[PDB]
Amino acid sequence: GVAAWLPFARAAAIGWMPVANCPMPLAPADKNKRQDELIVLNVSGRRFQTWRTTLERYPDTLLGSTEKEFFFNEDTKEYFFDRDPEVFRCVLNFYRTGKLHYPRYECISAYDDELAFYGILPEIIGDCCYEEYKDRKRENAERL
Amino acid sequence: GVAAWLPFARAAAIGWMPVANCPMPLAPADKNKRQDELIVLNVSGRRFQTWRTTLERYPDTLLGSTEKEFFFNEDTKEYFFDRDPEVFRCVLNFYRTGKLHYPRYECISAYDDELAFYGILPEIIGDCCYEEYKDRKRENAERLMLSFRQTMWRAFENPHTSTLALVFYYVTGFFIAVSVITNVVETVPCGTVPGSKELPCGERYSVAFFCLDTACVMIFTVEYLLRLFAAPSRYRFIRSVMSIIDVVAIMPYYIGLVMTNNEDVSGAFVTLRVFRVFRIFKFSRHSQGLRILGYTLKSCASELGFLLFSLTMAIIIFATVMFYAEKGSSASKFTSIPASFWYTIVTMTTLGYGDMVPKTIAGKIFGSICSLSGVLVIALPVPVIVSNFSRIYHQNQRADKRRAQKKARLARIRVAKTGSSNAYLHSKRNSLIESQHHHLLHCLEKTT
Amino acid sequence: KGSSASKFTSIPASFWYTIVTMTTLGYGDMVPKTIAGKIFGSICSLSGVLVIALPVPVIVSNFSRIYHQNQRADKRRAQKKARLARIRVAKTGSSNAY
Amino acid sequence: FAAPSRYRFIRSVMSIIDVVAIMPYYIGLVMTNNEDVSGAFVTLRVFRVFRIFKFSRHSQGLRILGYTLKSCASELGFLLFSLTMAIIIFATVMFYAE
Amino acid sequence: GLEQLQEQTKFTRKELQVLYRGFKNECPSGIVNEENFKQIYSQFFPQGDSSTYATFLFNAFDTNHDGSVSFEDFVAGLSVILRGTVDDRLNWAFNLYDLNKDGCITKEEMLDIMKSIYDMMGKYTYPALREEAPREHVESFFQKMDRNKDGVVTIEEFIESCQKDENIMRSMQLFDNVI
Repeated sequence: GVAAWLPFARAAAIGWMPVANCPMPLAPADKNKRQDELIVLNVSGRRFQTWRTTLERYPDTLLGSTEKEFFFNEDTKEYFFDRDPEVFRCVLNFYRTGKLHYPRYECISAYDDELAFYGILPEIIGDCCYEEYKDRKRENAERL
Repeated sequence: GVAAWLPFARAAAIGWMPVANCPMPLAPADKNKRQDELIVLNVSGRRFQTWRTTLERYPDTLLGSTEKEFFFNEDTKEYFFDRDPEVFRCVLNFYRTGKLHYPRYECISAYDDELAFYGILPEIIGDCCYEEYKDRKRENAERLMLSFRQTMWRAFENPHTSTLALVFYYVTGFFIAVSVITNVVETVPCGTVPGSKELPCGERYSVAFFCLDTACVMIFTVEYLLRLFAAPSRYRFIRSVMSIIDVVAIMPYYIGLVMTNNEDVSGAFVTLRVFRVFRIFKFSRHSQGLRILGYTLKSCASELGFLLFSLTMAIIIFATVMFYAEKGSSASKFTSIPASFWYTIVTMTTLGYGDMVPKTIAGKIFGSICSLSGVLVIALPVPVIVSNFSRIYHQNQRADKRRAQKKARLARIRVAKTGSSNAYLHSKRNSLIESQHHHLLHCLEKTT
Repeated sequence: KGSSASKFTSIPASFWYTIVTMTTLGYGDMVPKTIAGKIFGSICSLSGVLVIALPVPVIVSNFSRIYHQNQRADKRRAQKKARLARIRVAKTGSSNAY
Repeated sequence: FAAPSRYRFIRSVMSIIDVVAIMPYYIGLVMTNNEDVSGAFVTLRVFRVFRIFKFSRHSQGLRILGYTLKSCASELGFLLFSLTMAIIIFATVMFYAE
Repeated sequence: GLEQLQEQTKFTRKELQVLYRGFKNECPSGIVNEENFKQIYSQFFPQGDSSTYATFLFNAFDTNHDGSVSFEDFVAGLSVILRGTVDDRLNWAFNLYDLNKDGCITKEEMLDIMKSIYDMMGKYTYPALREEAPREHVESFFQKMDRNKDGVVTIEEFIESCQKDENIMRSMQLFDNVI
């Protein structure tokens, strides 16, 4: 999540080097690094777009993993998901900020289906809108 | 904001030039000017588009400033914001019209976060939809909001800490009960005693009850002193209501035995015995409902004030009318306007004891109107009181439940941080980002 | 306590009056005759009204809620058979197409 | 003397209340016991209580009460009508049965 | 502005855009108060306590003595560390160590910073944990970097003494490779 202040932490590590009278400082961990690029998520014709460093913030889900390579087209350079394009927005905004919201106008069953597809768990819904999620899910359960 | 009528104002300035007999008119302020163009805001893949003169209407925000040049790409000619594309529409429509709206279906926290990002302040939300913004924000806020002395202060203010606290609580909630039952029973006239006068049990077995209430009041005063010794702010405690209750429940016995029948007139000890019932309020510590009742009686005191006022007004009105309509009768008990208060308060509450009933046509008509009037003037505060009670109860419920789940998410977060530290220790025993973080930690390992 | 033929002979014997006054019943076989008795009976009546008015909304709301819950439960159990009929009709149609 | 529209003021309700609260004393002392029969001064003393409505200027709740009594007069009309109807019905039945 | 920052700092324009997007993403326009700074560090140092050292260098980055750090405060400090000369990095380090900014470091001033860095290792260190051992580290430092012999190191005292070493000079070129 916090990866854009890592240069700042490395620069802050300057305070230790003069007091590092211990002989050896560790050799740097430099590897091949490539810039951020805009990747294009083509969800049901609707085109979302984001830095890939945004999606690599949660590597235990469909979009942060290599599972999404099952949905890539090398000829069009886009990921195509044949899913609902109105709930994918909440997933993308979870990847961006860090809190998962619940649109009050959405059917609870469609929301649960999309969360199950993308690998998100309903347990990490933000506290801002989590009582109403539980309300609607309770009502849906007792109705079905 | 108003910049498209500026040519019109310049053209209107023609009226001054002939009357500008003042010699010099100021030279024009002509500078390099370039046309409006459509600029393309690429918000999360969704392309918005607008004249840049639309965005330069508010130059104290992110889009009206030069700050947005941090988001420009010269190779694609577009501004890219990696933000939510559904709240950006409200920001753009604020730049266009001039009023900022609030989509009723949007989470208030996401809305506030986007407004904070773009430099807009929630204070300029249009009046059209601003009460509901405040409603949702209030609801969101309220939804998201020593080993000897302080340990016993933690035990007192939370009886469910240890089983020692549970036993102490269940034994202080027993002498209250036994004292209440004793004060009730001491008046029961029992025992025929065919040899002497018929007396109540309380004065027949005088010392038997002296033992009981002395034990009770000693326990009460010692537990009060313990509350005092554990009170961190020993002046905030004295000002509390339960402190007053305990003081006024214990003192009717001290004041009682200091001025015992060595100097006694019967018209002054019944007051000391009436006050002895106020120790039944000590159950406030044991039942949450009895505390919610006080909280709701205090939350809606503005309604009880009007209740008392309208009630006494209606009482005076109907007592006057009933007295003058019923004054002259055979054995009329409506002897006075104060004496007609009784009837009226017995009629407005739909009690109807029947010891005072009218006997004239006017008396009957006005009693019949008094009953309905009392019904309607007492029916006003009851919905408010019961609604406040249920509201506060369901508020406390959700408060405790949220305080429960907060610990769950704290557990989640420090579990995650433990997992990260274990991942570091694992990589030390031999993913393109954690490499540099682990290297930073390794550089720190200079410390030894 | 002190009156001509006072029927308030005891604090238990005064329970009757109070429960007859808090419920707005008012039989009238026990009525106060002193100014303090009248004042406190007049306060007792309103106090009883307000302390009995607390559980009634909860009880009636729960009753209506459970009734309208059973209604919808039976209606949904009705339509479930309809959709099961739909599905095995469709599968019969597929077998007939084969 | 401060009323801008001194005819809109007279037509107001508080003006009527003040007039009918003050006049039971004027009308009272003009026709004092120089000419008096006991059946006519109790009416002048009953009207003397209507000055308690002068508290309308002081308590906002007492004005909201009038505003809501005027806003829902269509319901009070039906209340009076249905009450009279039921009273007549049940009084007839009870009289003939008793 | 993007251009005044293009000229004030040794950074390029794309490197300024990346840093600004990250910075504002982590703290949008409520730029930073001294408490959120420490909460941002807290993500990089598990197994330890970093609040004291965070507070120590928050005032180093706060060029003016306002209550907050802006983006120019952030980026000028990053440039003077990641792109400046070795002398500039050493001046930044010394000004961090010297607390009252008088020009001289006494044993208390650097003792505080040594305790602060030691607190970051956390609860358990694999070898022993002492207090006179941080005192010994302060002693070894004052040994290596002082000719005054008055228990006080100064700006030139630290500059000329910190240059002659070898391993720390190979260390202070770590900040040039990855940026």
